[PDB]
Amino acid sequence: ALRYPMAVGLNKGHKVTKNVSKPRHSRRRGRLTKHTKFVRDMIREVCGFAPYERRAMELLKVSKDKRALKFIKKRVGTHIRAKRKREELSSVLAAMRKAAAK
Amino acid sequence: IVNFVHTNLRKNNRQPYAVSELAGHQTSAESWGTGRAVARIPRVRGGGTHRSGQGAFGNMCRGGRMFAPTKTWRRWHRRVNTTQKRYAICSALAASAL
Amino acid sequence: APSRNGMILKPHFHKDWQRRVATWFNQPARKIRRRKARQARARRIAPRPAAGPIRPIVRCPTVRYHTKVRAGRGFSLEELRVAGIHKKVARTIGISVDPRRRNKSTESLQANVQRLKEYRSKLVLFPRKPSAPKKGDSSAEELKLATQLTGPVMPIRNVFKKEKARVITEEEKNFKAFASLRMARANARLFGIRAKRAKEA
Amino acid sequence: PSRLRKTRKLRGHVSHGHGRIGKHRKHPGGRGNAGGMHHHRINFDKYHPGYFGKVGMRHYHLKRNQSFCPTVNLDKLWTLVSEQTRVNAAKNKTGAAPIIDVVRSGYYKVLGKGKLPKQPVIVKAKFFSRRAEEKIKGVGGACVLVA
Amino acid sequence: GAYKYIQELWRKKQSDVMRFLLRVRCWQYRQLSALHRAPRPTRPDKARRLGYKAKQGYVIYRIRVRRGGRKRPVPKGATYGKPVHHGVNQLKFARSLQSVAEERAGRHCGALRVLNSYWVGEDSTYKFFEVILIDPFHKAIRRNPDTQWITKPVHKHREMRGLTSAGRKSRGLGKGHKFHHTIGGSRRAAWRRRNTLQLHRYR
RNA sequence: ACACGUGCGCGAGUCGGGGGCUACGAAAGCCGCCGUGGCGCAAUGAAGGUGAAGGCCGGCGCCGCCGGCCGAGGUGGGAUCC
RNA sequence: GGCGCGCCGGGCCCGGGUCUUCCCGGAGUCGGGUUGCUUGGGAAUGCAGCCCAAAGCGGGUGGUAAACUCCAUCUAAGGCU
RNA sequence: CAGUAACGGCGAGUGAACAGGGAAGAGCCCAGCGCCGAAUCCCCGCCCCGCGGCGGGGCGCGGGAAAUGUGGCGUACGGAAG
Repeated sequence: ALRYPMAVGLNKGHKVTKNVSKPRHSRRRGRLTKHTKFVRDMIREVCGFAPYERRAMELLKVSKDKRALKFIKKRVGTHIRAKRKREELSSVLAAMRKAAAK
Repeated sequence: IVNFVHTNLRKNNRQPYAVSELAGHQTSAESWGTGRAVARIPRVRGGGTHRSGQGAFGNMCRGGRMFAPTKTWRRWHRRVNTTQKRYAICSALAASAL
Repeated sequence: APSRNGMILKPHFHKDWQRRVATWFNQPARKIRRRKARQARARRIAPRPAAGPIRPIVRCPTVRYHTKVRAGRGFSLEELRVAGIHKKVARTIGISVDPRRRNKSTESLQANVQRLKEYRSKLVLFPRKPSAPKKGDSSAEELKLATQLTGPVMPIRNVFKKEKARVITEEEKNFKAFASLRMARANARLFGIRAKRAKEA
Repeated sequence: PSRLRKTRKLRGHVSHGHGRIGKHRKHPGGRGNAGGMHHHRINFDKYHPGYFGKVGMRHYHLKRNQSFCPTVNLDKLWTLVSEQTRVNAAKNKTGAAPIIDVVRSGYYKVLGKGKLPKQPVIVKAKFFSRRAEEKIKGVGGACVLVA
Repeated sequence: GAYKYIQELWRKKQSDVMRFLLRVRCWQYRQLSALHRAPRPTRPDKARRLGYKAKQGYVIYRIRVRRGGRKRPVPKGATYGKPVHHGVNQLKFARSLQSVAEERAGRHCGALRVLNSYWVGEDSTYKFFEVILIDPFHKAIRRNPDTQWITKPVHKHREMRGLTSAGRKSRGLGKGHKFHHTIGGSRRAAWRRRNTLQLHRYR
């Protein structure tokens, strides 16, 4: 009942043991730093929200998140970028209702 | 084989020649056409020199460009099979014995 | 206009091709120039290998060539680490470094580590001021016997391992090579749709 | 040799072997592959059937290295390994089979064309044809897969 | 550092704060000439990134470029050709308005050398760019080993040869499967290699 | 570039043409762990792919598979040879 | 003119590995829609105009449009050689 | 590779890339982030060398640029501090 290594199928290719070298330092670009989180949080207070974000808020407020996704998808560009944007404007909108009652 | 090999290898030591790309084409010549009792050859543009209205393009015209001007991308060199080049030296050597 | 049965054929000669005809009367003059510039380089590096620095043992990508081994850009930073050579010191003793090379396998790593161990042993290192040797160099009797290596240093020869005639077991006789391949194909092809209908169940 | 050519023999004639009636004019059928569906239809049908029309699927970034699978037939299988191995295997009593790594010699798939000489083999190939396997088994041998 | 706060502020251009600043400046700039010296970088931050330092011999010209596409300069729309080349209105220019800005700066300032450039505002009719210029003959630049690459005659008029960052964007160079058409030095070098018969001496 | 014919070399191979090594010579000679590579040695399907003789005699008048040995057709016409 | 022996002039007063604690990025730009040109690049290879316009376990690519995921692979919008 | 994948009144025609062998082979620097009393640079006057590639060393509450950021360390291969 000996199997052979096969150039095709489910677990294919030459027999190779995989070494765990530390992942490259370029891989962690765009990873959210504790300080740079503070700076975007800081300027969010100073600047506020863009007119397309403020309209996206007021479609999430009345509960119309598909029509808020279809809105942002037109404005910001793609579907992955819109789905992220809506879930950020759903986070900073649900955070206002926490600050509302107390 | 000795003739064949000698008469392909001797072409390889041979420098290119060509007529110049511009030879006979450095006129602004234009045919007069019919109605002028002259032979529809491109004639040179007018002016009190001997060339004015002569015959400037074409193999046959004095001055003029030669027929099919010689290019430097003529296939000058010939490659012989190494086995054949060897079987020419062998032959050339064995002939020297007698 | 086509005469009879002949090949249907499309010359790419409709552009003004005669303006851009590259001829090769340079060829023997080029070769003389490259050879003079190679001898002139080799004389400038008096003791050092004329070919340039050692390259790593490297598998060729894509299935066509992965049975072959070629010289690489340079040694990986993790091949240099295990060898224990500082990446900036490596380049000064004639070792190719490219920091772009990963190491997915331990075999490729250990081949190229052992490759550098061999180099560091053979390499005769001259002192910086020649008149006074210091602690981290080669002995003066070796320095006199140090002269150029022509062709690529430790040339990377492709070698297949010897195997002797084995008696064929009943496992090897019973193994269905063709049936095993055709099963494997259908399993990889029908993995996602089987798992789709295990979900439905 | 310009002297061996036909043009030398045609000095003194008139038309230069190109016809007195139907002159050697420039391009009297159009240029290149012109009129393949019109005035040259019969040539492109009598001699090039299939020339016009689409058939099959486009494959945009085709990389010829992926589909690379150089095939060896069983009839030339013993040329991959030295003639010394073929001799010494038949002599030696053990029943020990020499190993033919088809991948080392530079082939991947073993196809089953010819008669294979009756002595055991261990063919280390990447792929096998069905008939190729049956012959190797039939002679009394193993088909090892490799990657 | 302040520069990261200035960076992320400039990324919120639809914010009330930056909309006001981008409108009151884009007003200010219209009333000046199309090619005038700014006394400092309008964006000190962005100019830092693009290589502008705050030392003697670094010059900054605010130049405005008139905005829109490129209509074919042909008398009364008569392109005397085949219907393919009848196009006159909806045609576009191969280089960005920023690259056209860098080269109006670089031509006028024939002595100076265009390092780089950055956006500072757009009306419907005018885009406004600051262009970073360097004196190759000021001893601050001429004795700095970091910046004595612009002091060499290879880098005369980078803007005129698409060698500034904005000019390089027009050239379609870059590594990989999308940029095959500019393999070699350039689009012209690619074309040249491919449209040459190599007639080897033997062949 | 192609086709066919012909001459020559080698021949299931063949070819360095690119690269490299060593007055006429920018030639010639050499490389073989320089055959990378081309073309040939395998075809066919759009593709996934698959991929190029068998018979007989026995262990269970017919058995899936155990083994055994000979083993790459047949007819007709066929220069030559016997 | 280019190389080396020795005396002097003044710069230059520098390393490595392990161990914790910290730090880490280029925006009217990516990207999107549309238009024109461009490409072998085909539901759009590249380039540009105008409109929209980001993100940060993000972003780009992974040659068929799209959603859901899984992986692989680089870190664009700054520079030199 | 390759007249190939692809393009094209899918006609005429057009038409690259990867891998592979070689020629050559060499790597690097900022901004940002942060640390160091602007630790930085330019120009005038004097003196002493000194150069037909105005450079070196003194002297001066001599001037100026520069905190709207100069220099050193440091840049994705990670870096810094102790």
